[PDB]
Amino acid sequence: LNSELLEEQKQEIYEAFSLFDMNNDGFLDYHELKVAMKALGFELPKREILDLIDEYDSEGRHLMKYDDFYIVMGEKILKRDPLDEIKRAFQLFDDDHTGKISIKNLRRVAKELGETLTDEELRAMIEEFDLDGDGEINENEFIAICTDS
Amino acid sequence: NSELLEEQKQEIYEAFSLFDMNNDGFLDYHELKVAMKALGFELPKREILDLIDEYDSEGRHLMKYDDFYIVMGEKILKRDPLDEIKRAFQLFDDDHTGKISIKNLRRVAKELGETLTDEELRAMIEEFDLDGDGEINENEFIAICTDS
Amino acid sequence: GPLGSKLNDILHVYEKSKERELQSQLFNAWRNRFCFYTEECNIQAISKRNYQLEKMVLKKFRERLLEIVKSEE
Repeated sequence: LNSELLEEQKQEIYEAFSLFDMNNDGFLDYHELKVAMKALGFELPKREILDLIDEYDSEGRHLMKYDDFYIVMGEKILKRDPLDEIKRAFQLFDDDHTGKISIKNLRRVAKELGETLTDEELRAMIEEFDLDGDGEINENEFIAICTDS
Repeated sequence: NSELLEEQKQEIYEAFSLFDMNNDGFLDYHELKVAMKALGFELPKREILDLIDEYDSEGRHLMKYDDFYIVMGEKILKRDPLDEIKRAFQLFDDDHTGKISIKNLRRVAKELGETLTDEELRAMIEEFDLDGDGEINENEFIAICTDS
Repeated sequence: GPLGSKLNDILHVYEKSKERELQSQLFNAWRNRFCFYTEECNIQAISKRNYQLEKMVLKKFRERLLEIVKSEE
């Protein structure tokens, strides 16, 4: 089970909110909130954001209190399917959008992370997890790397 | 099946146990590769994957212990006994002198917990060393390891 | 301005650093499982092989020692 927010998660909520409280008053307006949710992966159409604001507002201002943000984002975070993150990551490896992570892709990632890996090391990293044998890593293969079963 | 030594049954069981990380009934591709490596078998990737498919009548892409036993059984029985002697020779000849020295022997014994006395080692060199060098070369080693 | 609203720029910088930490994390996981199977487990596998082969040979020694003792009376 996972009924509660872990520490990284509570931290993510705080940081995201902090980024957009521009007058530093523990409240976000509609425009600030729109991007705060985008940051967390929770993009909503204009009217749904507004409907959300109206739902947690006692005194008529298009503002959202941090304490409320924390609750709403909190339940959205708990419902997060960890697989979405894996698949999103796959896109980021696959620069050129071929549906596969090739050695040139992986070399770019390594270099970007500042790692120093010889092409043999990179070739061997693919080889061990390349199941169909085409010398590259497809989406399902990547998911298998980032899993336990 | 019922023509394997007890050692070999035990050998197959241990290799599998070593790489069963979930302690569930099965191994995946990666665990299988090293499992076979532990029994001395090194197949190409395609082969191992083909081998999983033949026995994965379930679609899970894992390999059952029951099936592992049968297929490793047959492979083990098909081991050339002489290659095993020779591979083992190299393990004893740590320093690659081409002869198994008295210290080579005493070293292995330590590793396996075993202990073998001076008397045992002379009774061994007396019986089998034909050069006179007081050591055991590969041919002498084969004579020891083969039944006669 | 030329990189959007101040608000929208803040967002960009944030997403980028996140994308980077995602690539870094998962690259590291990839590399870890790679070393698990090709280094850690390989050494275990070679050890089990070599150990059993040695066992096999010492069982042979034992047997012959008997035969030598049995060789006289």
